[PDB]
Amino acid sequence: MQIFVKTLTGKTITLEVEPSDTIENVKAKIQDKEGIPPDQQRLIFAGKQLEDGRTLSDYNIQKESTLHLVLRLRGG
Amino acid sequence: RTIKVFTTVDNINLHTQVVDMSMTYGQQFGPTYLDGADVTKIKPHNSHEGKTFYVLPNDDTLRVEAFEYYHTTDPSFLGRYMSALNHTKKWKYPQVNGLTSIKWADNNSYLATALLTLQQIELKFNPPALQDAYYRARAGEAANFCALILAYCNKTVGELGDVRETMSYLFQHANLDSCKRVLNVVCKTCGQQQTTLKGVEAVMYMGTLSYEQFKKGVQIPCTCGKQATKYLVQQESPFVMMSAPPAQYELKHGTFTCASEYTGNYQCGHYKHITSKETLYCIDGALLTKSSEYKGPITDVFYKENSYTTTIK
Ligand SMILES: [Cl-]
Ligand SMILES: [Cl-]
Ligand SMILES: [Zn+2]
Repeated sequence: MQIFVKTLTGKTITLEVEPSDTIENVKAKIQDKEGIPPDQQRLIFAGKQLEDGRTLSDYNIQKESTLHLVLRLRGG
Repeated sequence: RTIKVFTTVDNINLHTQVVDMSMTYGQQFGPTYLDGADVTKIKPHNSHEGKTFYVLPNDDTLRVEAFEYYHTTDPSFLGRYMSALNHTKKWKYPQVNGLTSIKWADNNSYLATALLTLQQIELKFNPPALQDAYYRARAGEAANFCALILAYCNKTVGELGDVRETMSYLFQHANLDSCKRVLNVVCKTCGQQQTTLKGVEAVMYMGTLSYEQFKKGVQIPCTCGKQATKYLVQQESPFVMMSAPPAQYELKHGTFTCASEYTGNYQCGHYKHITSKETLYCIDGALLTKSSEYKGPITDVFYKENSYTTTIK
């Protein structure tokens, strides 16, 4: 099934995924397509932060769903 | 030849020990710390008589006490907490109009921003370690609280950090059990979908800084291919944290509790803390600037709540 991922520039990315895919799995698929290291990535579903080691099914993310990709801040 | 010392996991329950002065603490107790310093490979000294040493739990008594005090089973936790403590004891914790801050050192701006925030939102910590260290921190002695935050968030002293991520991990250790959020998503074609979130998920939002905009409605994609409206139906919590990628934002006096300003880029940035009192305060470590207005690159805004119900039918 396909999901969409909106980047900070407004670029939309298509991924192929399965409901049992963990968030880490989705982060690898984005690393594959955009080369962003998974450690920098934060996935958001309609305002809710998706956490590592939960699945798309856990968050009831269905086909044609849109995620937002934001990046961790580096404050010092 | 032997001295008496106390071993502990929590610095509250002390266990009298008689230590063989011809063997290292390590051979006798396992990993051992004295006021943060690792003394595992060190032999007992005269002036150690009567002193308290932290030890890694190596029996069921210390394991139970450790879990009861910290609420974690991570065997790396004590060493990480002790490593951070050696640095945080050297930081300066100035009072800035009645709040404990931190002077800048070791890339600690995200930590100082979190500490200031925690003093302004109603939060009950579950682990006794965080409850005890918080009360000391509020009185100006924040070194143990700062080292605990670094240990719980899996951060090292000097590592760059994210306030939103720090708050999120610490909220896992707070009693937010009864916090509740109800949302409605309305597509003119598909109809209405209501969602209920509880605990940490009920007090966080990433996408807009405006609590008022969340109440009024935000446009999101519906899987049908149209735009739907999402709005807050109900919020039951003592605060909400509204976050967004950093962007120029005007903070209006009396309309929020406090906020995180992030200047820089995704490689390197600096946080300041803005709080609304009799006027707007911008706290930058030890420095305090008072202004009637404030505009800057804001990334988190905290609002006080108790119970909100929408009037949207
Ligand atoms: Cl103990
Ligand atoms: Cl507390
Ligand atoms: Zn629809």
